[PDB]
Amino acid sequence: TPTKMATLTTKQMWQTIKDYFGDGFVTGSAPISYNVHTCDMQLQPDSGIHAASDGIHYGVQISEDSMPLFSIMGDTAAPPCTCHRVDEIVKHIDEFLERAPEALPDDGAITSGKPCDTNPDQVSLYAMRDSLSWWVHWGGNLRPEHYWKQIYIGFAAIPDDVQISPREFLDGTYRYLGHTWDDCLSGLEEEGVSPDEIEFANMCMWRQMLTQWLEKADPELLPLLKGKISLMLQYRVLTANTLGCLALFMNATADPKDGPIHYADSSYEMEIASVAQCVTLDMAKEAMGIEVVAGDRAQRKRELRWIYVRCMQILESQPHAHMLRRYGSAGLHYVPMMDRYLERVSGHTRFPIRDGAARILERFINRAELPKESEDINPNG
Amino acid sequence: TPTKMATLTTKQMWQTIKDYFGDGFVTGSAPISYNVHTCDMQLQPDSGIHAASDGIHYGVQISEDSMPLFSIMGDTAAPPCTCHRVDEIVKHIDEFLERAPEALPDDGAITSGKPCDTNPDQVSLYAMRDSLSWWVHWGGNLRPEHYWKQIYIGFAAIPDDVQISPREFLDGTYRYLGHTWDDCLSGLEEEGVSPDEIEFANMCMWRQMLTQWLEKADPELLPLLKGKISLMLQYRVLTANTLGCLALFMNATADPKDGPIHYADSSYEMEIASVAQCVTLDMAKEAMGIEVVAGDRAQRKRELRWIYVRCMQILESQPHAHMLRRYGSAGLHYVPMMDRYLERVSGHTRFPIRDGAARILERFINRAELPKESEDINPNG
Ligand SMILES: [Zn+2]
Ligand SMILES: [Zn+2]
Repeated sequence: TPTKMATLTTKQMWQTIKDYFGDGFVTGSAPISYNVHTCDMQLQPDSGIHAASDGIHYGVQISEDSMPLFSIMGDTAAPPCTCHRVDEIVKHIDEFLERAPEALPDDGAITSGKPCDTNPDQVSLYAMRDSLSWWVHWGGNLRPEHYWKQIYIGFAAIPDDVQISPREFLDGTYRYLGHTWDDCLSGLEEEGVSPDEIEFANMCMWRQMLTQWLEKADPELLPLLKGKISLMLQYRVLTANTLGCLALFMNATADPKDGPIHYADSSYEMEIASVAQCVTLDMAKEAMGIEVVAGDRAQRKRELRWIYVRCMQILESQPHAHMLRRYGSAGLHYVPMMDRYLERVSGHTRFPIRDGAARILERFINRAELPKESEDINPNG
Repeated sequence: TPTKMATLTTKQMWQTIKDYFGDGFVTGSAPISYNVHTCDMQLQPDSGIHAASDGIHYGVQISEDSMPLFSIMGDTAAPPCTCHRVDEIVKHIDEFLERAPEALPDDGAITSGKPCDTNPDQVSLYAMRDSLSWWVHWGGNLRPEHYWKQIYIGFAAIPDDVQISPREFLDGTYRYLGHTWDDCLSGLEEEGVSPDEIEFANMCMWRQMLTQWLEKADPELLPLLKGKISLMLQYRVLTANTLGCLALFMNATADPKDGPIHYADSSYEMEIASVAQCVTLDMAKEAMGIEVVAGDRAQRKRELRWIYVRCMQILESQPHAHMLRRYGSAGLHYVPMMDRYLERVSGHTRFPIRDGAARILERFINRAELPKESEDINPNG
């Protein structure tokens, strides 16, 4: 077989994830392909009678009717549905990709929103601090056999704080703390993640990189989504890649006796949990007081709480409630505790990485592949 | 049987809870009678292999070794043990009670620490807001069949914000939102709580009222406890009455098929969970930045985290992990969300009770038994 090495174009990448994910519940939605329709979720009254094994005992349980007790919360409202317009968004993106540039002017710029940041590897180190912090609040440990799943979280987090081109992400030009993306894929193989699970997580990452890049490369896209609230939420969940991170978290945390994690068999519960965590994050950040948001911000908040309570209740009865309830609601404890968000409250500064944290993070840095400008990161590690 | 109506003296109350609780793990400790020795707890390494039914999946899971990732957390340190001095504390209290006054000068004064508070029934209303807020974050609902268990939480919370004499608490002179203590006991009977469970919760409340009153009535007591850290913690857990509140929460939340909640059969897990919640509260309040604390506050914090992680790990394997893990760690999400603590951050003000919260709280007020000065509380309810 002749050795071909051409990096796919963004158009070909888009086509590839279209073919892999297929359509969601709307025809022509690929690759925006969720099967759960958030707008149709129903909330059932709680009878108060629960078995010890009931899923309500996992995660954080805050009933809808109790939310008025908390001033930072309140009442809920069903969101308007524009989800059936998804085919129009995909058609628009197909057209844009016929003449899209492979590079943007600000590629490589820091976008963390914290003026202290001047080195992109230092930003990656902070993102790695955050990635282990999320992993822990989801229920995970720091054992060495999950090293590369944690690196995956880092790759999922850094595109928000550093502008990365999908091409450079794919072809090894971009490195996260010295790691190429292929290093993560190869590492997941060394850890024993099945090839099918790796490729699902891989395609989710492709989709994240593409959708986040389109938001910056195509000036028509965000205006097109901003006015379609329910659709913007679908899109934001893809740019957050909570689904890909969840798949690998489940692989690390699931009962060994249980079979491998297949999205084909568990898409419903995984999608519900991925949406719940995104909504919880936005809930918690707003409540604490730290543009994609459109229209009346007060109404958008009532919609998030509507979605949150229904996502969480549905997760009560799902086969993996024992992981997905906590994944869905973890923002309620990780946002108040994590430096990432406390730094923003404190005038968007940077907390020092003390020696204990630095020693934890040291092994995640491939110092041999860093640029000379970054050889001195994590010095106390 | 001749009708006798004399209110017990504080000495007789003390004797009664001594006879009821008996000794803890130290001889002569009654009624400071915990059987678990916090100082002896051991932390086991996590193998990372867990069944779906493992208790680690309940509550919030933050491993000890991950805590350095969070600037507001850090490392841990084992506390020094003075628990075997408990007999000296009880002996001292026995002597003080031989000539103790039945009334203190500031009895009836507001002690909430929020200058806005001028009416003790309004303070009780705010405490009721908080009581339902704690109940919800523990996992409970607002269903009417748990009304009087929630009133119990209110009685457990108000002694911190209003100075109450044990005599007036007992004999019906003190009313919480128009409810006497006997009204709560009778209400718990109407709700179907077994007599033995009610009397356990009752004795826990007696013990809370006595121990909190002794701290103010006996100027020698706090100096005696302050220097015995591990003992002060035992005492503070009794003044918080997390054990009594837990017993009734479990009654409301437990599997119906399971038997009644008997402290005689479940004291170990209940004590561990009661300690964990108190330690979590203090952890979370300090981390957020809101005197019993003695010596080097930095060291005391390392001790709290030591106790927290060991309490939580032990709860993984207990029969009621499916309730007690969340009870133990709930402070990690209820402290950031509850008005009680947000008010203190905001210059110890009072957030308005909006119409939604007021409508929730209305049924907990017995307006027929309020003093005329308080007839206008919760007007929007
Ligand atoms: Zn919709
Ligand atoms: Zn001890």
